[PDB]
Amino acid sequence: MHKEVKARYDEQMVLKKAALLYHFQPEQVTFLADAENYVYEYTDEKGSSYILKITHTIRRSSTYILGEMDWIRYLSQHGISVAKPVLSARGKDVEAIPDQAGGAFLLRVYEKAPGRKVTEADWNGQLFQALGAYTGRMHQTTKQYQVKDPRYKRQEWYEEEQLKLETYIPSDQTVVLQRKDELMQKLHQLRISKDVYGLVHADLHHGNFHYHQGEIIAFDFDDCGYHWFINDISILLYNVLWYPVIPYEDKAEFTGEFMSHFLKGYRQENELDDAWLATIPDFLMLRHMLIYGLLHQAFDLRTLSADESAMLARFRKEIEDKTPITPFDFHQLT
Ligand SMILES: Nc1ncnc2c1ncn2[C@@H]1O[C@H](COP(=O)(O)OP(=O)(O)NP(=O)(O)O)[C@@H](O)[C@H]1O
Ligand SMILES: CC(C)C[C@H](NC(=O)[C@@H](O)[C@@H](O)[C@@H](N)CC(N)=O)[C@@H]1Cc2cccc(O)c2C(=O)O1
Ligand SMILES: [Ca+2]
Ligand SMILES: [Ca+2]
Repeated sequence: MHKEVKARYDEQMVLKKAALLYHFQPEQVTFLADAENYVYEYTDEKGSSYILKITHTIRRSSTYILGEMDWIRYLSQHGISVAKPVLSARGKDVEAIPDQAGGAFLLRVYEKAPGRKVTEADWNGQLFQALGAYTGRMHQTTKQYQVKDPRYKRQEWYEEEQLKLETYIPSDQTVVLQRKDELMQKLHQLRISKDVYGLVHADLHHGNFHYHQGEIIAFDFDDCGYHWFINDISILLYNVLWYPVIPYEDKAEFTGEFMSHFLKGYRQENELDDAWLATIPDFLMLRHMLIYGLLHQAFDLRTLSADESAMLARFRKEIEDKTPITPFDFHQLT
């Protein structure tokens, strides 16, 4: 996490309190991750599995998180399989533990999604179609969602802190910053309506869902916010192109294969006008820019490996040159 949060975190005290709030024994806790949030797995008395995610008010308010929890509950009540929030013993979706410094650690729990992450055996057109139908149902459902408290309102796409590349990258990279500013201006020219824009997951990839008996169960809604539906799609495409489970021989051909199957599924559940498909390259480029910033947080600029330096140089050059993320001509899908 943030170093201040790490400095304030008394892990034993927090897990002791969490054990009381969520009715589990300390001995049944497994540490999973600490890079972004603190994430743990546990089992309760009856043997069911749960995921405990801990953040802090320095990163996000309780009410912002409650907006995610409210939306996930709405999706679940409309027949979408998601890792559902679990109320604490006090009937709360988010539990705050004061840190004695004016802030609070924010605890929340979800059901552990059944199954596990996709494997080589799963990486095929059937998966891609299932992802399309899952995403399509999410988009069709979200159209009717209304925020119940103004404090719970999730961000608009352009409010994303990680798009503020000037915060993350060297200030002499004026061309990269020009490219980002210009692309943002172009995306702001797109029309917004209920049928094309809404609250979406915004971090879809195969690290953020399980596959169980041929069905998708998503989790990690922590970046959910208001986007064009085609950006939710584009983010998933970016991610399958970046870390494919099986290497592809030809990036353009794979893009076409993924998209053909995905869209076949998507059409089962939602109606998206073909004109949006042409915007995918622009949204892929925006994601590429966001990742470039992230790599600067990820890497120590003062002790870079040769591979890290090469990756940063590649992203920079691609952004400056406007090299498309994929060579695929999206007009082929029409
Ligand atoms: N509801 C869930 N069901 C099953 N496994 C989960 C669930 N939530 C999280 N996990 C697992 O725990 C890991 C970390 O959780 P995640 O919510 O992705 O953490 P994060 O702190 O947001 N880090 P990041 O992966 O950078 O988004 C995931 O990659 C899964 O392996
Ligand atoms: C450390 C980070 C660069 C890792 C990256 N994650 C992302 O690119 C996104 O989660 C972020 O870009 C996103 N959280 C940014 C945001 N603020 O919405 C990667 C993306 C990814 C793609 C395909 C499969 C995966 O398992 C993953 C994965 O787990 O994470
Ligand atoms: Ca994740
Ligand atoms: Ca996350």
